[PDB]
Amino acid sequence: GYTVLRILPLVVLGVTFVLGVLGNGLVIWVAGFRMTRTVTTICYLNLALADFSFTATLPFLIVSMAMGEKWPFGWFLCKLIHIVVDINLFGSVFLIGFIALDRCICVLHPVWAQNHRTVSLAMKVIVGPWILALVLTLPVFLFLTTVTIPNGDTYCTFNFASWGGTPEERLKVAITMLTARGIIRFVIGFSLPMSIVAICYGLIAAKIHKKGMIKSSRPLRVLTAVVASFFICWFPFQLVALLGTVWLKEMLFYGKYKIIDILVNPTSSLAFFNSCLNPMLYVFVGQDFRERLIHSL
Amino acid sequence: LSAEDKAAVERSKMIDRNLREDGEKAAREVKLLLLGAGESGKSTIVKQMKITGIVETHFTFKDLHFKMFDVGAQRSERKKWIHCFEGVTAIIFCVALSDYDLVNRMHESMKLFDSICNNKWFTDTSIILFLNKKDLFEEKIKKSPLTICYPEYAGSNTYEEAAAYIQCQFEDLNKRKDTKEIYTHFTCSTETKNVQFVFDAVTDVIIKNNLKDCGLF
Amino acid sequence: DELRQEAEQLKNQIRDARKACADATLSQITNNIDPVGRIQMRTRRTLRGHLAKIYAMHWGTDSRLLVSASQDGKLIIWDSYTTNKVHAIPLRSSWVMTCAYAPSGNYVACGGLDNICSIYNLKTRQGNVRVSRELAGHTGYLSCCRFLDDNQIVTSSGDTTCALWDIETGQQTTTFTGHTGDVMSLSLAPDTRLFVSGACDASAKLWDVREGMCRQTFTGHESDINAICFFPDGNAFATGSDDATCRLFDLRADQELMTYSHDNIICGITSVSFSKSGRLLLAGYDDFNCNVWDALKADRAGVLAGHDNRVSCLGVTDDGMAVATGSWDSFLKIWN
Amino acid sequence: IAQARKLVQQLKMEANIDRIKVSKAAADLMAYCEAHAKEDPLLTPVPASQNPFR
Amino acid sequence: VQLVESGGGLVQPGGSRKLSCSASGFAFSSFGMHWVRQAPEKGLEWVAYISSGSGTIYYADTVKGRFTISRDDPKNTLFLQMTSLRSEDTAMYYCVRSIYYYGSSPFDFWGQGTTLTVSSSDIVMTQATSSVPVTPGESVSISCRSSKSLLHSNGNTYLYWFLQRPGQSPQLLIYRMSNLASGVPERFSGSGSGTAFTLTISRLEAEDVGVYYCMQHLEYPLTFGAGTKLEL
Amino acid sequence: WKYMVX
Ligand SMILES: CC(C)CCC[C@@H](C)[C@H]1CC[C@H]2[C@@H]3CC=C4C[C@@H](O)CC[C@]4(C)[C@H]3CC[C@]12C
Ligand SMILES: CC(C)CCC[C@@H](C)[C@H]1CC[C@H]2[C@@H]3CC=C4C[C@@H](O)CC[C@]4(C)[C@H]3CC[C@]12C
Ligand SMILES: CC(C)CCC[C@@H](C)[C@H]1CC[C@H]2[C@@H]3CC=C4C[C@@H](O)CC[C@]4(C)[C@H]3CC[C@]12C
Ligand SMILES: CC(C)CCC[C@@H](C)[C@H]1CC[C@H]2[C@@H]3CC=C4C[C@@H](O)CC[C@]4(C)[C@H]3CC[C@]12C
Ligand SMILES: CC(C)CCC[C@@H](C)[C@H]1CC[C@H]2[C@@H]3CC=C4C[C@@H](O)CC[C@]4(C)[C@H]3CC[C@]12C
Ligand SMILES: CCCCCCCCCCCCCCCC(=O)O
Ligand SMILES: CCCCCCCCCCCCCCCC(=O)O
Ligand SMILES: CCCCCCCCCCCCCCCC(=O)O
Repeated sequence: GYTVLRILPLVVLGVTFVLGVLGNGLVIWVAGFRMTRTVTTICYLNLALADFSFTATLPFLIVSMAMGEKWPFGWFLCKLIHIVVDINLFGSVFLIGFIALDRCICVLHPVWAQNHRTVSLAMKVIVGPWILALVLTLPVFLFLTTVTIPNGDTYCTFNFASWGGTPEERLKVAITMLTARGIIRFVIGFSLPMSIVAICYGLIAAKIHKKGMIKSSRPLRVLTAVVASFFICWFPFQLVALLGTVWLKEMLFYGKYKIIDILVNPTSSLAFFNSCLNPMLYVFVGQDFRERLIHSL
Repeated sequence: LSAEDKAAVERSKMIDRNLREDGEKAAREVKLLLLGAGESGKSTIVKQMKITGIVETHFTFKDLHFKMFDVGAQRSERKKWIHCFEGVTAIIFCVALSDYDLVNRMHESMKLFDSICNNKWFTDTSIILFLNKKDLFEEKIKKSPLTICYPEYAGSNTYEEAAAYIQCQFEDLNKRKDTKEIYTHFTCSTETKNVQFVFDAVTDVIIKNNLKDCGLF
Repeated sequence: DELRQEAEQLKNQIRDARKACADATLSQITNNIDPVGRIQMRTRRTLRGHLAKIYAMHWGTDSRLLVSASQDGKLIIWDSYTTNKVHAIPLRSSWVMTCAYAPSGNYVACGGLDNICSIYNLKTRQGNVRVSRELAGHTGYLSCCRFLDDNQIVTSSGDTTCALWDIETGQQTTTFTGHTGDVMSLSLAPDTRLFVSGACDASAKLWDVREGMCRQTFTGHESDINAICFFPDGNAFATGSDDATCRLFDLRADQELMTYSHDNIICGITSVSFSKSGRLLLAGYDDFNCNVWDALKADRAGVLAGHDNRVSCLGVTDDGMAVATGSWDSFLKIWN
Repeated sequence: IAQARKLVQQLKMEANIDRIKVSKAAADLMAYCEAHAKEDPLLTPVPASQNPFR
Repeated sequence: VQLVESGGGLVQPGGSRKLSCSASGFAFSSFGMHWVRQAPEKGLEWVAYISSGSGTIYYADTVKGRFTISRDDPKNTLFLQMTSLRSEDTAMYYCVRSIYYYGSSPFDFWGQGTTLTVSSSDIVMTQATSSVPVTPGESVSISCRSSKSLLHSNGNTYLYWFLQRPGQSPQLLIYRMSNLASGVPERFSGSGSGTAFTLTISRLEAEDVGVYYCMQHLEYPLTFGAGTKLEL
Repeated sequence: WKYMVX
């Protein structure tokens, strides 16, 4: 019961890694070098760049999770792997939001989406989500430090002793920074992009229903599957993360709410399983990319 | 190592940036092949557009820049130049409704329409279809029976049934109905309704092309 | 009544004469020679500058600068060795079918659905390439134009006629009116005294430039001709049609010699060119690739499949180094 | 009816042309082919020192 | 084609001055632009360069920092801002047009020049000959010694012969030693092997009387020759 | 408490 709950993130995150490497490398080769650079394929390429470097930095995390939150790798490598996975997750979610808003502009107001939507504007604007992911990697770059335990353990979570000196003084900035981490995690990482994906795909589904272009079930199935893959994966993780953010004081001072601590690994692996399914769900549904894949290989 | 051809490569990248800008500018403006069997019917609608070979007609409606390509003045074998227009958005096939009286022209328009619809280059091209000379067609229905050009058809000499029958016979000709949709419109005296129908049809074809690229359709 | 029967009798006479002179086919002769057909040619340069399908290209006599015309309204003159776009001529009418590069290197030509041969002076004292001359005398689309000199140019249009033009004058001097179908391609003999034209009547007609009368007529194909190319000797030419067969024609013999056809390909030939010696025949197909036939034995030797779409044109350099194939995937790849 | 007369005139002009032997003409064709066989960079692969394409 | 310079005159040492090269009658944005100084009774010397489209700026190593070159493409004007002017800068400044592609003839058209009087590792191009008086109607040979082998790996040996007439602007005589410029008569042969270069004039004319400048275009900075004057 | 990725 408890042991299979502990081992299930490793089981589904291994196949997340194995399918993610294949899918991301294939969608970064066939839509990176073989196809001509339009706007839709450059958004697919940049989500492939957000997702392939995510899947590349994943064996370090599965080794850390499998050992028991023990980090064998070096001091600088822990900070590097965590800033890379945080940049990649914020980039991946912001590019899911940007793809959804791009398709919203393409379907609702296609006059602007033909006139002003060009590949140069894609080049200029697509750096924006990455700069925002860099600024959102702020808590991770300088606060995260590998902690040495005299028992012999190597936990790499946080360290405030350098910043605030005495524990009593730095406890206030710790409980401030972690709840600010939770708020700026949720409000911009899930509250904004899931709402954008929801209202944008609702508006394009209402548009294609009002026009009556849906003669087959395929647009409704794919449009439903994107929202039922982005909501069934990130919301079990984000709800646990935000209940942990609010119940941080009870965990740090009283140490009572231990349900959130054990439940973060299956929900985190389920949130990574969206990244496992993003290349197929976004790019492989298109028949042009399928024909380009068969022509290439 | 490159001595002074570093400047030649700087020239190549400079004119290549100008090629990228010209390509974005030319991909901005929507292209529309304008076919038909008679010159007068196409001249009637192209004189209603907003103000020797092919005739390019560049206009703009609701911040959308259209390029009509009238080719029918040129008389040559159609199969050798038809594949130029593979990446076109829409084919406005104009046809006058009064052509069946003179000589047989309605069957020639049917042959041209079946040839452009079952052409292997236009499997994705959703076409517009104009039915010109509406008042002249009303006068031809009042004077002459329509059963001369259609031996199979039997019905009253009224505009509402006969025009819908001609529209159904033109819409029935395409073999592939999944991809391309034959928008059809009756030509009016006012240019606003014609340009508005072209804008609505081309807007629907743009949205279908964008969802084909995204992968919903 | 009488005149059509006289034409049939003269056609039967010339057919019986060119059958009576045919006693040994070239396949009977070529069994002794060593087959050295089997080659492999990798792509060395991929010229990435076009945003639309490339309809035609031509090679300069210096064999570094090659013109390339595509549907984006751009006639880009490339440098082959260094992959540099030397010039990018904008087009008044973007709908082109053809382009040419003068033997001196001073001029390029262009033409298409606007049925107007526009000639662009390159080497001018200003920076930009200007329209040197604008030749408007054809009713149908141009399909292939070739510079005889800097002053004379032949064209072949869709108004059933070819035309010798004087460029500085601006009007057509000679009109060639022998074909019944639309004339798809031209190719000049290396002495520039006579040329051949392939039309959609499946008939390749050999014209002479100076006189202006049809000398020879080759009617061997079943389907319409898309490509014509002289042999480097100038006494033969190959012909590529939509009948999946490209066949060599001998001028002095005045009938077919041999046919280059493979069983599995039902696709059509779009571009025909010969190598410098003429042992191997290049042939671009719309099977999204190009073939290299051993031109003496009719064995498909080389397969050049680097193109994501059907190859419109291909050209073999004057010194014979490389062969550049321009397709509809907007890529011109220089095989070697 | 002038097109038929022009076709008859073209066939009469094309009739009196010297028909040469196909064996002799194909022999001259393969003689021109073998005479320039050394100067053909597509038959014999040119080494990269002498090749401007690398 | 027309290149008109403006902004010269008597300049105090240390002062600033802007030179305007007004271009007219050619596609200005597709031409790289040079400044070439010429001291009184001395050889030519390069100053600065802007690539076509304002991409790649260059300056001579001895005047780097004081000179700021800029290009105005809609107005078709080359600006040369100058600060901390020394007594070495009193010269005629030529605004030179050039274009770089395969087969292009750079340094083809030279401006008239502007006179600016100030009150008060490089490839050396050894022009060993100062002056030789030659009777017109005789073949003339001008040698040119270069310090570095100008034969590049791609094949074209980069060396430009110029003729400057008394009271006139210099003009492109020969580019890359095997190619005559557009508008020069067919009497100027160039023959160059390695570092030795030779200009041969078959028939000498009265127009050909002037100073010949041998200029390498292999690496920046561009270096001119001392000059070979002819006297009839 | 356990570190959370995000
Ligand atoms: C292609 C797909 C199936 C690959 C999936 C990889 C799976 C099968 C691998 C990768 C990581 C592995 C786990 C690594 C560590 C442990 C801890 C150990 O105490 C129990 C076994 C267990 C849990 C392994 C089980 C198998 C495992 C989960
Ligand atoms: C297939 C991809 C994901 C790589 C999977 C690598 C897995 C199978 C390997 C690599 C590192 C290995 C771990 C290395 C160290 C330990 C600590 C030990 O006390 C228990 C086994 C355990 C936890 C190993 C389990 C298996 C392991 C996790
Ligand atoms: C936020 C980052 C990703 C940059 C994205 C900018 C987008 C969201 C902004 C900038 C330009 C804006 C467009 C400006 C003009 C118009 C025309 C109007 O009739 C419809 C809305 C529309 C089409 C706007 C939609 C939103 C828009 C496309
Ligand atoms: C708060 C809202 C906007 C979030 C988005 C809700 C989405 C999931 C809802 C809102 C509008 C809904 C659409 C409204 C109308 C139709 C037409 C019906 O015949 C098929 C379902 C379909 C296409 C619905 C699919 C689901 C839908 C797109
Ligand atoms: C359907 C809506 C409510 C979903 C909203 C998701 C997030 C924003 C929800 C899910 C769980 C919710 C929390 C549930 C429990 C508590 C503890 C209580 O002492 C204060 C409110 C608070 C903190 C709620 C605030 C909002 C909350 C964190
Ligand atoms: C909490 C998130 C709120 C976000 C609200 C705005 C989201 C983007 C809306 C897309 C509109 C695209 C352009 C529509 C133009 C039109 O209405 O015709
Ligand atoms: C919301 C519950 C889950 C719904 C899952 C929906 C998955 C949709 C998959 C669409 C596949 C389209 C296949 C296209 C085949 C073709 O074009 O040949
Ligand atoms: C639970 C939602 C799952 C949605 C999965 C969507 C991704 C589909 C991947 C491509 C499937 C292509 C099927 C081709 C079938 C065939 O060729 O016979």
